[PDB]
Amino acid sequence: SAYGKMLEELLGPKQTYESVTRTIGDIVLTPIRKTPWGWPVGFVIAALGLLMYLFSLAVLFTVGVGVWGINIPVAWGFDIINFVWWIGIGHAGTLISAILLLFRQDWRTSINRAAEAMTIFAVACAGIYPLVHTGRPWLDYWMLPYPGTLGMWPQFRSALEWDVFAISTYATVSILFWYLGLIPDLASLRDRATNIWVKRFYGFLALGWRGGARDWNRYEVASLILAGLSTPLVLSVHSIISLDFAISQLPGWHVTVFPPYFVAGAVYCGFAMVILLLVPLRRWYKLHDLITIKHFDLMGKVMLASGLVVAYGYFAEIFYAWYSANIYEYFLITNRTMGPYAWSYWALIVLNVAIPQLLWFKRFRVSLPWLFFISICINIGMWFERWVIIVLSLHRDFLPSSWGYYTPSVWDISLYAGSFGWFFFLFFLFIRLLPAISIFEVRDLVHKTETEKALA
Amino acid sequence: GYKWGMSIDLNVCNSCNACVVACQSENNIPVVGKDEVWLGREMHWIRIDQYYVGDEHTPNVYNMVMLCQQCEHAPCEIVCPVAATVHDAEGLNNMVYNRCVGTKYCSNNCPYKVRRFNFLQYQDVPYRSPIDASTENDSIPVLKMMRNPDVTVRARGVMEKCTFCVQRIN
Amino acid sequence: CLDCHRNPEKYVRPREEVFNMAWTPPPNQLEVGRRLVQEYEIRSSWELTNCAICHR
Amino acid sequence: QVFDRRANTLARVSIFAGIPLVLAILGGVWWLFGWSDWHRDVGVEIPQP
Amino acid sequence: TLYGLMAEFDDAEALLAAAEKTRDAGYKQFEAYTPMPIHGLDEAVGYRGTRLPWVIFGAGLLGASGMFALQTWINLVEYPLNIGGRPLFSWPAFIPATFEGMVLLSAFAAVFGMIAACGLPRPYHPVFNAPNFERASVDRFFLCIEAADPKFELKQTRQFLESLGPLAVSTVDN
Amino acid sequence: EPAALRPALGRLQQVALIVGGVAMLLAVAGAFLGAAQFFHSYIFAYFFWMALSLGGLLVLMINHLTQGVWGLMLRRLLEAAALTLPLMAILFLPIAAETLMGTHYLFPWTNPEVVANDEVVALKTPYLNVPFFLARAVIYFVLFIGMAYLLRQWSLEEDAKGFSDDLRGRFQRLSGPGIVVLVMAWTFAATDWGMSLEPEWFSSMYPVTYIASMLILTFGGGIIALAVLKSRNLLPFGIPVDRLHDLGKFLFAFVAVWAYVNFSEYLIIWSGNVPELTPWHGHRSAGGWEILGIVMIFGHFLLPFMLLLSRFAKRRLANLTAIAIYLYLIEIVWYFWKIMPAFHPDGFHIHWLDLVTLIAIGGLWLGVFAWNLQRAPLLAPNDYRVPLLRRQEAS
Ligand code: HEC
Ligand code: SF4
Ligand code: SF4
Ligand code: F3S
Repeated sequence: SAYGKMLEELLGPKQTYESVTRTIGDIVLTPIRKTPWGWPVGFVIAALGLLMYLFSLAVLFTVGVGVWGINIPVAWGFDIINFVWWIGIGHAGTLISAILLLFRQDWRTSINRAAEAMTIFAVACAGIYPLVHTGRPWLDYWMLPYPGTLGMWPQFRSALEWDVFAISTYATVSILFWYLGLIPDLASLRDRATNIWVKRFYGFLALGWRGGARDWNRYEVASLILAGLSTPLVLSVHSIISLDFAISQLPGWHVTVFPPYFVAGAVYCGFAMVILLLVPLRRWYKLHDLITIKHFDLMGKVMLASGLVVAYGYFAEIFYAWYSANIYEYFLITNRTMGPYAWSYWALIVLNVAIPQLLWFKRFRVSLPWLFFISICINIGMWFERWVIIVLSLHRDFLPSSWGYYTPSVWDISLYAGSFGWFFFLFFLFIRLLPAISIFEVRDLVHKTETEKALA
Repeated sequence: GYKWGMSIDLNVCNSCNACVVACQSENNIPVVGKDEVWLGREMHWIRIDQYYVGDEHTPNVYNMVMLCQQCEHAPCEIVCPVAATVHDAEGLNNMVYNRCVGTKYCSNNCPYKVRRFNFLQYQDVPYRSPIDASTENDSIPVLKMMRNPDVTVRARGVMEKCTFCVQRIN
Repeated sequence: CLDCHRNPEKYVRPREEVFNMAWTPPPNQLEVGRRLVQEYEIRSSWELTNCAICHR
Repeated sequence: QVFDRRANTLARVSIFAGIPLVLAILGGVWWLFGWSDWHRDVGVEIPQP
Repeated sequence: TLYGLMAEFDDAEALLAAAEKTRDAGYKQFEAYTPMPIHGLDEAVGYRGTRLPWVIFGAGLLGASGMFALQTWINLVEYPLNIGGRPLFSWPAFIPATFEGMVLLSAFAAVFGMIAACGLPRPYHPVFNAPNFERASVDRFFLCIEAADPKFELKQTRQFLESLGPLAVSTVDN
Repeated sequence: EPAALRPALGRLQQVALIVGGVAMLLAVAGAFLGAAQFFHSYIFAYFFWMALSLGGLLVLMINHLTQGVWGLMLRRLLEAAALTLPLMAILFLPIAAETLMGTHYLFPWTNPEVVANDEVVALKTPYLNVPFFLARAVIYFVLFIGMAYLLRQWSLEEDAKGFSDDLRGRFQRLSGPGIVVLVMAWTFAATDWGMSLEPEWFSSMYPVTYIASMLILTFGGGIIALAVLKSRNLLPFGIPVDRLHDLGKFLFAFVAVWAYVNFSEYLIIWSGNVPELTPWHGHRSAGGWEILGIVMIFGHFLLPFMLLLSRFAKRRLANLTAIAIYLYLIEIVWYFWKIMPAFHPDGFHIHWLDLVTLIAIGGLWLGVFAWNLQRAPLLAPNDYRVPLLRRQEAS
């Protein structure tokens, strides 16, 4: 069958419902003092990143927001380049979780929990940055519409107030669509426990689920609606993290194709992180029969299909910067190609629209040592896109007497390099305590391969 | 009622910088040390801009006295999440310091970049280096007398702006 | 003080009873307080709440 | 069996009697520390010299 | 104190054909209890869908019209501000904040409205005390009926479950 | 296969050339009363059937990249829409003739005294000039027709030889980089023909708002064409009720994309009101064009946002075409809001030449669309998804 030969590319060898539940219920329920190595040495490397995170924040609150190196021309720096980068990472974690669930696609099934959880920890690492880039961070509750004894409310015309409304909707429905997905899954880890103090842990995280058609029908009509509510959300969230440049009148910022080209770069940099995280989750956790290489052949095609929309984005915003007869957008082209930060835009054309244009060929998509180098050049490269958008439009602007430079200090590096600690502190807590693959959905994928072989 | 505007005759400005230092003495503007001027964090509500038009050996040098232009359709105001930058009905731009949470987005949308952020605790900076919090909320007692009692002596993370000397307007 | 700047007519008294401490607001405070606002040229709620009034 | 029958009383009132009381604690702390006339001491007769 | 007469099944190809056979047998109070969602079980049970998507829409119209009317009451009635020269009823710049309140209250009625429509915050269901319900969420499928229907005794039912293809018909308690 | 397919598609072909030819005989004879009013009303009618033809090419390339049972029902209808692009290359000649005539009706950068006064237009004369405007125009058409003819000669190969990855490899080898050089050949064509009518006004996202409406028109045309072919009992397959909910998912998720790229085009221009970006929405929100703006929020988005939310009126055929025909009559108003207020910018007016040229290019388009439906057997019977369409019909 033409449909059966699609579903057999996702699993591979002989697999039943128990052999699928066993190989995901052995990543979890393998007890401590029996837990395999790699996870101890990574959870204490992430602790040194978290103690670089919590020290750079304890510095930041005490001495101030001006240990970063942000100038007065360029007053948004690594606090915002890494914030749009981290928000950009978790967005393709919900293209995998929500947008592909609209398309009834079955190759999103095993990539689900390693993208639902990867969204959340790229938002908990992100969402600290709108709370700590403010100079007075103890008043970020003033960006909330609450009644007080002041008659003051937030503005609701600024696109940083909508960043409050986008992320505090994005952070809460990421942890409500990943926890709803874990309601029928932690009921399976509960029944495979045979240890009552880890059975009560997964017997209370899963609320008491039982299966049941009156609960399974209510689950998926609350899942695809949630997958239909998280799909205009993430096309809006990283559009709302895109409006807080495009609302501003700056020459490199006030372009109107920022809302679809940022979210294209979010499902470009984000698929690069799912590829950068799942290639070391097959070689280290033996998931060669669930994360089979057709999942990377399709994650590479969607990363390619998203990397052309930002290849379109770099050429449109360099066309309409010339097509506008402004001297300020004529200068924008001659400040990304020339000028002091021309190396950033040429390490952007190389790392985004030259090196991952090998994604057309299957030779650099099925080969994981080539898909890893391509995706590692997107995380470095899409950081440089958000550097070119933010810094190169800020550090040289309308008036020549306000031209700055923004060379970052150590506390801009230590907060960003410390932010990967808080990602992998929680990711390695997710791998150990929770399943990395949604067991009940891949049980349906095993059931879907059997029900199409029985149609012969 | 009381539409406030300003006319700066650029033909007669000799770049004497007496208006930079009189905004400093009137509006309690903090001095910033040499290490944080090189990072472009000088606190100066008004600035004079040389521009050097012509041949690189005999040029014409032109001054633009660039202060907060108090824009009617002010782009610095629409990008303030907590509305810490609004207008009067008198027409001038009100930068209220106690509401500023410190999101430097107003400075980015200000096209003239006449917004000036307190980055560290800029207070008595040539007498204590501003990279400590051992004396952040402790101030020199004799320097408190030079401050104008009608202008907010600003905190660590709020933004400044030329307020048309609104304490002299009011 | 914002409800009293946006609606001064429910609190404004005559200038001859300002320093009289025994002055209680009348049952007809409105149409008298509104009469005193247009008499004393008291500015509107737009011009009175824009943080150059306060907050210099 | 895990989570015996007495836990149904616990799981019912934790979302039906707990969360209206926790939000009544957090509604009263919001009143007392952000809205009350106690934290800005009215009627308190501040002692003079 | 008798809740069970629940039959273990091998695969769900033989469960939905038996669950729709229970619909032909007059039992109206019965469940499926599967490790995975099967296409055509609620059609076989007779659940006729749920009213849950209208709870999601009823709270989405309360978040869209509740956040758009929030920023309008702020900017027009509560504290109108000349901020940037922009109009008081800015009908743009209220839409990217009333959309994210539409997504928020819909999903707050999609997770907490699903675990309110299903009685999931409820440990000790009377079905968990089964001899092989540890396999119920892993491999096996458990057609189970209850004592809420007027046509259930221990006989008239156990012989009917053996007229199906079961693995182990076991009576579980409360 | 029904016997009444090729006569009724022959009848609809013949009656559309007479409807779309008399209305063009009414257009050029109506062009002689008011000369400029024709070209103001012609290029409005050109964009509605250029985008309905290019979206028929653009959804066809998405149909080749993905394995959908949807789209197999559209593949002979998208190919019947993609090869009306040879008609949109010969009906482009009245737009090409005005650039050669010294009238400056259509494009005001053809005027030498607009270039000589507006310096902003004079700096776009490297790009906006008639020996290079027409040379770019035939570059788009040889890329539009050539990516429609190659997607026809390889698809008529499929019902000739048979399905393999020798042939399905060629579809994805073309339609992979096809959409790249279809978007990029449209964001040079919508700044040529559509944005350059307002030559002082540049924009990003202005071709993208058309791209999200090329998906509305050709999924709306996906459901309208499978309605008349169902109502007259001419479809070779009964429509699966699950895959019409797919076409209604696409119609709904591209109304919402369209109202996200048109509103964020407005949200950016309204927020920072730069006077080189606001003249478009300032001419389109004043003098009667304010009425079509409020229509585009409510009648185009919010009325097909609510009725396209339930499964009812998305799973039923008779209540989805009540949205898809209504989305055509609200996109016709939208292309009248995109194109026409570039001419007579202060004030709203609509001529009878506006809605007799839409019939003129329309019946010409619907005749060539119906000419290419007799070429194909409407099923693509040697496809790989047609065993899945053999399923979902017997429940
Ligand atoms: C006079 C009627 C005022 C107007 C026009 C504004 N404010 Fe405003 N403010 C006023 C008073 C008497 C206080 C002290 C209240 C108290 O003791 O709690 C305040 C205080 C504030 C704050 C609180 C600062 C803090 O708690 O650290 C803020 C944020 C504030 N005021 C903001 C603000 C804004 C944005 C205004 C815009 C028009 C504004 N204020 C006007 C009195 C007045
Ligand atoms: S404007 Fe300033 S620099 Fe110019 S003359 Fe006056 S005080 Fe001197
Ligand atoms: S600070 Fe700049 S943007 Fe703000 S009102 Fe003054 S001139 Fe305008
Ligand atoms: S936008 Fe708003 S809160 Fe502070 S620094 Fe800028 S004012």
